[PDB]
Amino acid sequence: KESYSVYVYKVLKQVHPDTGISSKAMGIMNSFVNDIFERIAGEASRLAHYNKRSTITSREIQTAVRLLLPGELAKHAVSEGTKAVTKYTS
Amino acid sequence: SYSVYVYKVLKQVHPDTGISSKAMGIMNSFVNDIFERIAGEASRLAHYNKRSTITSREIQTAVRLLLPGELAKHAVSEGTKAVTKYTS
Amino acid sequence: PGTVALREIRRYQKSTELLIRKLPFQRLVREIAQDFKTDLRFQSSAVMALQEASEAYLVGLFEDTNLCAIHAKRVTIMPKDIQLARRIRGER
Amino acid sequence: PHRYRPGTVALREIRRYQKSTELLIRKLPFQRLVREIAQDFKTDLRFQSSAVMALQEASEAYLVGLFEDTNLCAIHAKRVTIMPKDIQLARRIRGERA
Amino acid sequence: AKSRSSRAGLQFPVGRVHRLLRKGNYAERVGAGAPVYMAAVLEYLTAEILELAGNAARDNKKTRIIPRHLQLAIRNDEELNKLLGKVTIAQGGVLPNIQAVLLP
Amino acid sequence: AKSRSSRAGLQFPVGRVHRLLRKGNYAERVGAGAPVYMAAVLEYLTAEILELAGNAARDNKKTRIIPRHLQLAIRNDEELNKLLGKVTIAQGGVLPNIQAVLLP
Amino acid sequence: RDNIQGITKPAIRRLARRGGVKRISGLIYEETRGVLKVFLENVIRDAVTYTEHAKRKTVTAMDVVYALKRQGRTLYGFG
Amino acid sequence: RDNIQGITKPAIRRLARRGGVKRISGLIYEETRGVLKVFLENVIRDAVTYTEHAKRKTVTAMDVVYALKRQGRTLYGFG
Amino acid sequence: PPRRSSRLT
Amino acid sequence: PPRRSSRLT
DNA sequence: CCGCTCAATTGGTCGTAGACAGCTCTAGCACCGCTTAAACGCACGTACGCGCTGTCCCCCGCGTTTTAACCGCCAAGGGGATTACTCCCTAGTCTCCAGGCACGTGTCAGATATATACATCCTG
DNA sequence: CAGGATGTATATATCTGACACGTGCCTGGAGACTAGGGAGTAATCCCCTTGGCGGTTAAAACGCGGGGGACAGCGCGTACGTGCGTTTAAGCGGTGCTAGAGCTGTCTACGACCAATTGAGCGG
Repeated sequence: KESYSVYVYKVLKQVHPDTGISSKAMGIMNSFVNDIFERIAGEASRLAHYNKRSTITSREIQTAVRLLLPGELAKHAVSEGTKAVTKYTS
Repeated sequence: SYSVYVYKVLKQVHPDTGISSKAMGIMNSFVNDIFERIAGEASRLAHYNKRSTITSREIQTAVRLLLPGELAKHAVSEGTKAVTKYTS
Repeated sequence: PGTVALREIRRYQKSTELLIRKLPFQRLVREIAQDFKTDLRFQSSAVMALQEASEAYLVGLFEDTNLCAIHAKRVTIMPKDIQLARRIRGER
Repeated sequence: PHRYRPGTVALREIRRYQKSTELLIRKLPFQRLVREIAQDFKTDLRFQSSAVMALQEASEAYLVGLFEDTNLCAIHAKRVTIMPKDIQLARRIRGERA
Repeated sequence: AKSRSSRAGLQFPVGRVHRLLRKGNYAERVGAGAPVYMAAVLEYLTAEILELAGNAARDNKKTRIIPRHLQLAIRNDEELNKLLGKVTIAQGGVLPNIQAVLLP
Repeated sequence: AKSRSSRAGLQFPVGRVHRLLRKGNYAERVGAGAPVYMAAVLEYLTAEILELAGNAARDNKKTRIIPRHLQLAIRNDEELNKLLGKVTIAQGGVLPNIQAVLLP
Repeated sequence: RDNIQGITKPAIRRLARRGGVKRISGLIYEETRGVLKVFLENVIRDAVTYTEHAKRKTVTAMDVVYALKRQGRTLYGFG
Repeated sequence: RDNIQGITKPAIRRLARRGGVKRISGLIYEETRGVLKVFLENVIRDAVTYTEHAKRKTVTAMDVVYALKRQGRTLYGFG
Repeated sequence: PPRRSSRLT
Repeated sequence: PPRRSSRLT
């Protein structure tokens, strides 16, 4: 059905123009994206329920990212998320 | 809080034993933790099967997934004994 | 040398109290939290929960440190034992 | 004739199998074992070939990590041979069987 | 008229469990026997840990249950120890255990 | 006309992530910045793992990425190893590592 | 019947080699067989539970993936 | 300011005695101080993250319990 | 007739 | 210019 | 143990989630035969585990001295809960219509091969 | 060390299927509104957190003195690694069958949602 193969390939072609990817490595990257999506979404859901909020917003996603990703990974992901949100809302 | 019902159950199992105020917070934590464990696995099972209803079947399967060995065998036997009495 | 230690083990294994003094632990917790947000207030229950968690974690780690000690044919626990226990746990 | 010292082929094997990504257990005996174990939980069970492959891919990584911990437990005892007690100490510390 | 919790034979609130399942964002719908089943499972587990804790309190000549007794009961039973294996009980202590090589 | 991924500068979908967030039953409502933030974070992590895996492949002198290259990229990075520390990668092998006491 | 002896001593030694093991005691193979049996029993029990909950008769790879994720052993590459 | 020294050597000795330890090496105290410092930093970082998400300045026992729940150490008693 | 288990009795 | 990362370099 | 109000139960509709039958084909099981790679059995030797013994130093036990933890009390105010407007943000619904998914297609990255030269580890 | 043999990298040529692309198309995302509550904000109250002080005494710190234990070295014997010759199923490639997973199409009952009516569990 659905997968992230197209978007993983776009990011690959933009980060490594001449490197391809096998069908097994794509299955692994789809599993990776699904895993991390479910982790961030579950942590955001718990944050919303902890604070008696009935909506998941950008701040809950940011706090979930801070709780989950380690060290500088969290800092750079938070910076990228903020940049995307202020580019979208502009 | 489940303090009243935990105390009701304790009077059924030990009629002459009391409980502390710190040992009741522990039982409240235990109930609120196990409820979240079963209801988060019944939730997972419904989504895996593309179902929107959490039935007694998902609760039974989640109990069998989370409870170890002979705990599950008796928890299931009590769950199907209560659903039977409740619908009859 | 060793009897007052067996008696100490028996004394502290049947006891449930907190073995770290509460004021130095509270100051340690506040000093650590000072690096994340300045002007941070703490509930008394927050520090009490932190101390219960920390003491349980340290007793559990020492229980594995002792096993790593007995594995190497020793009765003294050494920092290498803590490191082995923490590696096998996955913390290192 | 030409004999290697009894620690050389071992290191060469370590280098060989730490460089490959294959499956080190024969697939047919492992499939038979998986079928036999499941026979105690449900009769007339069937398996997707990919299900047995996932089971093998998980079991082999589990065993490799266990042996990685076992080697550390053996080195801690100033040994190079891994013994059953090293497996038991590893499993006790990581909670598998305390 | 039978409060729906005594209609099943339980001392745990079927209505409160139904409310918590409907408000916990678990699924879009919740069945009828799901709260009854969950309350029956919670009540039995509670009664079992409470059965062992009262026994432990009796062994220590006490007529009350303190966190120490709950910890002793949980960790002295294999299945409740397996279930509550990553659980820290406040003011619970440890199971008394000193290894053979340490004992003289 | 424009897509909400192109509106945010992303290559990962924000419409699909929005639909997954709404259907996944995480909250009663979902904001209009949660999908954009989540898609940006997912794209960043994908770009990191792929940028390291394409380097692992190039050191091996391959113009493709296989699961082995992803394992070499993950376990050799301190933060991606902590993030993916309970994850098994199929056909990924292990990091070549021999303890120093074993060597002659 | 007795299919755990199909996990031969050379296979266990290969897994040990991938784990960096240099010398292997003679009693390691039976301990490894027991450990693998316990691990497989635990994973397959949950896989079959997921199978029966869906009223299916074939165990899917997704059943195994779910049975592993609930033991903190999430596996990539199988869906 | 050097409040890690408040976790005194006798206190570490009592914590080891509860763990069943008979003899303690003279370098165990500083290693234990480092281990405790790392554990506390990892827990109070998540507790503070939970606190500033509620727009609060007081760290709550529920924040500590949640920060412990997400590291696999569930705490019973404080709510 | 105090409540008891059959898993324990 | 590719999509180089600033976390690594 | 007493007061009372928030939460529980009951009655009734309706819409849709889920049960059930029919079907279709995919994929999982079962079998056969040949090849040969791998497992297995055995012999030899050596290197490692394990036990013993001795040194000396580091850790424990004990008796002073000091230090600050703990306890009780007094006081201030910072910020956590709570409540009452207001509006802005999100769900819901009905058009479009482009992006991504499901099949053809070939051509190159990868796997696989011998003749060759270079580099290993183990001795006499 | 010389060097002789084992392990192994290098140069150079054929498959070869799989991945990267082309193509039709269909459905899920986007756009443009409406409705209405969820969250924000301002005001307020009072709890509970922080800060200081004074006294006691329990615990920590310190020094000293033995001795138990960790570690080092040595010797032995046995068990595991290496290699070789033999046996045995793993694997690969068909060949065949059918059990059951996936998918409509239909219908029904079950749960959500709203309206009385209470009546028990929380605070004191």
